[PDB]
Amino acid sequence: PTEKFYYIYNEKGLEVTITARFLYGKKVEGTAFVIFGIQDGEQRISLPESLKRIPIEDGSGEVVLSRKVLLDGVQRAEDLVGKSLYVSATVILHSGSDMVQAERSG
Amino acid sequence: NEGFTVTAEGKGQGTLSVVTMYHAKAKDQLTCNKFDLKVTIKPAPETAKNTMILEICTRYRGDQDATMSILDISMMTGFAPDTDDLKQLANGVDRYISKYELDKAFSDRNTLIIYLDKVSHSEDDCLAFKVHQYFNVEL
Amino acid sequence: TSLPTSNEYQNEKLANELKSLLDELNVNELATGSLNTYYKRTIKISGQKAMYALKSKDFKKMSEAKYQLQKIYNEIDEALKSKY
Repeated sequence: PTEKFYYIYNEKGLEVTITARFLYGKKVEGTAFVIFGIQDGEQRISLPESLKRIPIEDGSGEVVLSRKVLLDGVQRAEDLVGKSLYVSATVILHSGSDMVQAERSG
Repeated sequence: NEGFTVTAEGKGQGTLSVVTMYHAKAKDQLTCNKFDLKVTIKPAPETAKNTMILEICTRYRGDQDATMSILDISMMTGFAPDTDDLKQLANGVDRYISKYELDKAFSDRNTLIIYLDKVSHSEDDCLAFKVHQYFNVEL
Repeated sequence: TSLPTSNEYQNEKLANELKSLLDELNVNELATGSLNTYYKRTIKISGQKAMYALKSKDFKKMSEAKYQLQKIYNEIDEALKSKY
């Protein structure tokens, strides 16, 4: 994520970058499936309306979680303060041969 | 797996739990379950290469319409998907084919990936595209 | 007649792709008349490499020259957009 946190009053939203490269360093070409969610101590609440499918060119990808969808995920912005967000990406090569699942939490 | 006997002695109270671990016989339980799939290959209406038609039908064995799935296709050595047909399936909603897969030309596209936004659980979502033979080979 | 074979397709496709660039060679070569000496020097050299590779029908040289000739073309295309 661009920031190691998230500002509740940030219009832009939570910007996340998906970087994928082969073990030998070379860049990766494929398609990634990224989703979000909120954590509360030990409980996690997935956000189905945040599921994105962005292409991965030059071994890089760009995904954004609009504040609109985030707030709509619950039912008092000042309340979400203290909680945490977690990103779950899933890249698949254009050959459909290999598949990797990453995750940033906290 | 043996049949043995245990003998305790002395004061105190304890517990004895014995558990076995093995490979049970699965009654050939559906190895797919959650995705019905029927693939058909038919000749094309002449009008003398071989250009055939590949039809794919699938359905989710769940209560809810499965979310975003993937279609991994492998051509028959010497067959490339029709470019025009791919554009049609791509422009259509609920379906997606990366630009990277598009401009591969007839030369090299033995492996195809058709991303689906959803698959019905009631009936079957079927699609079809044309394929031509550019590489003659026996077997 | 039926169909081509192993080296029968890829070796022909590369030949056609290499020929397509060779046709508009005079077009790009003459387009460097107003550009710098670099473009005029790079295209006159990358020009032969594509021709000699074509007649030889060598898969290696044809490909080696295809991108050799394709690169210079793109470098010329961009060299013109700064001039409108």
